[PDB]
Amino acid sequence: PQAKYRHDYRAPDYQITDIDLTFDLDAQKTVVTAVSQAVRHGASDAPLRLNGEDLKLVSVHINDEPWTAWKEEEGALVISNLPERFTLKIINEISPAANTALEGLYQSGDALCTQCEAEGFRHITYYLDRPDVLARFTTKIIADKIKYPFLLSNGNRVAQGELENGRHWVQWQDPFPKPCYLFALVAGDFDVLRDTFTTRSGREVALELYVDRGNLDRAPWAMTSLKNSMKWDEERFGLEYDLDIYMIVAVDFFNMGAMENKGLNIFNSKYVLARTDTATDKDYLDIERVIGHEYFHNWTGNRVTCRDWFQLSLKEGLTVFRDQEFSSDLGSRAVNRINNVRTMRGLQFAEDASPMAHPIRPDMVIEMNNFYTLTVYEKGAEVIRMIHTLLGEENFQKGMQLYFERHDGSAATCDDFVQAMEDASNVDLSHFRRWYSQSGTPIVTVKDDYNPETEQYTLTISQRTPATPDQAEKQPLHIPFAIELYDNEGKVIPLQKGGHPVNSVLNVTQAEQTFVFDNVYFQPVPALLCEFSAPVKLEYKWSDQQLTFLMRHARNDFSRWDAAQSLLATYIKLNVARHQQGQPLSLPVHVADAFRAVLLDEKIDPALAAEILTLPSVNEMAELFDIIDPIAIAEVREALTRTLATELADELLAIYNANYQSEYRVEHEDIAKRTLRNACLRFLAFGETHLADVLVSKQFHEANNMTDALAALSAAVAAQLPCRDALMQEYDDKWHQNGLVMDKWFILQATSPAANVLETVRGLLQHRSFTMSNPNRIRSLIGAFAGSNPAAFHAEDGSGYLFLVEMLTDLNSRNPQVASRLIEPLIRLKRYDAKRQEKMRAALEQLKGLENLSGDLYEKITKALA
Ligand code: NA
Ligand code: NA
Ligand code: NA
Ligand SMILES: [Zn+2]
Repeated sequence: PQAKYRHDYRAPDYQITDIDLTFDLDAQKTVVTAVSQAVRHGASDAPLRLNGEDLKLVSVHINDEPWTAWKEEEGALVISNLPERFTLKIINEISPAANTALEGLYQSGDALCTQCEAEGFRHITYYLDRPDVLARFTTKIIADKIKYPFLLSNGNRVAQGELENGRHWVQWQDPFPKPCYLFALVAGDFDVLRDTFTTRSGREVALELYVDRGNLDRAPWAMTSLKNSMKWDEERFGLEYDLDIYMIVAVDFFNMGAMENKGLNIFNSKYVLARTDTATDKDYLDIERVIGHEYFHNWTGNRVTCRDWFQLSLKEGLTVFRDQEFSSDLGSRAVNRINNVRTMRGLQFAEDASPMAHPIRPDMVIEMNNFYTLTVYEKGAEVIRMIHTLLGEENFQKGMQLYFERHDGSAATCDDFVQAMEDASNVDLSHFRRWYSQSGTPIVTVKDDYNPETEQYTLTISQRTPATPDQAEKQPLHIPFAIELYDNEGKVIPLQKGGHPVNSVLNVTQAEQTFVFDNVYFQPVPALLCEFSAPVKLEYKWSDQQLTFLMRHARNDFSRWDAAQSLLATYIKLNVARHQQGQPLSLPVHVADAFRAVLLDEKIDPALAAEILTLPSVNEMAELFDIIDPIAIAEVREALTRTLATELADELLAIYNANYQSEYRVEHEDIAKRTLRNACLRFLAFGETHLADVLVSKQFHEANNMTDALAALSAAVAAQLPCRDALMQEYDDKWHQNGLVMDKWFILQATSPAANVLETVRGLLQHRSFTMSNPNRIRSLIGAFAGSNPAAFHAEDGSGYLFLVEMLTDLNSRNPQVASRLIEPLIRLKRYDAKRQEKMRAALEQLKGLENLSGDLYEKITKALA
């Protein structure tokens, strides 16, 4: 598989301006006729090179002349000796029922549907499958009326008719030119929830949510979230929807989460279907986030698209920033910021320390589906958020407006977006651009000095990014480093120097520099990297009392959570080293007291209390270490939970009972009290056994909503309580027919601390609710075991690696995109001890030798074994 490089981008030799598609649809054999209007822009003698994969070519015509000057080569149809402008007609056949990779046109249950991003349209017809070719599409769909009563594509219906032999057809037209990755087709029988949204200028939009028959009970929250997304994008960004119909189709078999195809988004049903007995608070807020995300791509992705796939973050960093701003404005901004920071420090930092590290704008890709990553998405959004911190909201919105004025209707680059921000705001972002080209996590080290003779506080701040496997050279970044200084009363000290205010976002742009602040009338307790102002590791020699002072006094809720994380980090590291020497948990009394004070503080928002009372996950904990000991981390997390359960037993039960709610509401104040109640339940489950078993079994059986039922079931599995096997069997008997609900139960089986977890997991491959044909089931059972139970995945006998090699041996042929997500825990071998690295290298060598190894896995395995 050869690599492609960003620096090789060149404008295409030919453009296509308009394409009229006809599909004669059938699951075994679909016939595609594609009539494209093409224009040559390159040299007279340059052939037209069309991409195509797994197509049966039937005919090639140029201006209705059967063409003889062409050849097929691997991946391509190369057509020579063309006029400057011409009509290309291709007929070819494809077979949706054979498509187990779920890329192109495929079958989801009884429906046919598409996924074209990134390079899936070349699995449908021969085309210029590159996102700087934008064309106006017309799509005619012909199919059996009984099997496929709804025939959908982008845009508006312009024609429809009935044919003999029980077939019918519909034709769609989308007026906005688009790259082919935004094409979609759906055919099937659905229930349809229909609603309307009127834009602020009065455009009436028909909203249509297509779901499998019988699922209309689970559709209204998605529809509500779509309307909420459309209203928010008008209020915050001034953007209205631009078409007449907005369709969303929920399908069960889908690799990419959801997809922003223009006017016809296709979603995995996990991010659409919810009712209070099947979905948790987190499912409702994930549906809100992902509906919002795909809607926000209408502008940041569709009206302005990407010139090439190395520019993916241009739409994904910006659209993830927009989905986080939407969730944070509608809900709790501090809870959203806290959770996005846990994903950055616990999952994205791990990727930036791995063989797959890349800048948010990659320079080299073998398989572009491997680059839909935590780095391009979540680190990409942190980079957009640093532009917002440097510019402020008003200048950032001026930059958005300039970006659309310049680039509406075109494919643009990351650099174009940064240029628009710099030109609209007059803030220089020339050094800032290095965040697009440099991979790895910067480490920012801070030393401080307070001089009582001069009342000056000095911060000496240094930065470095360690080399990564992809880049030997690293340079300083422009790091926006927000601070606040607190006096002995907890009041913020004004930042000034030389009689002038100093902005609290310091511009850390050198390898080392000093900042001096005057009129600091009391030795300060600093809050550093406020709101996680840059995506960096902070090195500061905190005392325990500075951190518990910030937990009591810091003005932004995020800083009080973050200070609690820094305080825990020191004691997680202490106790992992103790575990390695066979010693039990040690924790100072004053650290348990700081968490007691959070439980008993009547003024703290329950939303913030709940997050301070949610320990860092085992993946967050792993990134505190150079070499990860996953068994020490898992057992220290358990011991820390048991120790706080014992020390805080009476306060945890009081707050558990105080936050009981008889009515269930998907409302943010209620979700905060419930998240705090279930944070208390998690500790109580690890307290005295009989009380724990009673509390947890009562909550499971009395719950009036899935958030509380699943919090009790998860606590029974995590604490291995007596009631666990009965509750787990009750849930299977009640819910085995509902795959989305069973995904929660497979994740609890896969992440169980029980000694026999791998045997249980292997047995669940034969479970009635499991199938290797469905990406959600694969991720919930196999992915959760490898990625979310590292203690079992890294069992010392190597059994977890062998199990993953067997599953990847199947998935490499069936669905290489799902296989490449699942291999990720094996590519992190250099973070583990030598004996685990040996076994993980042997597993990767076994997969490198597979017949018909996919490019998706080849790229990751070769980087891991280098
Ligand atoms: Na809010
Ligand atoms: Na993909
Ligand atoms: Na100091
Ligand atoms: Zn996106």
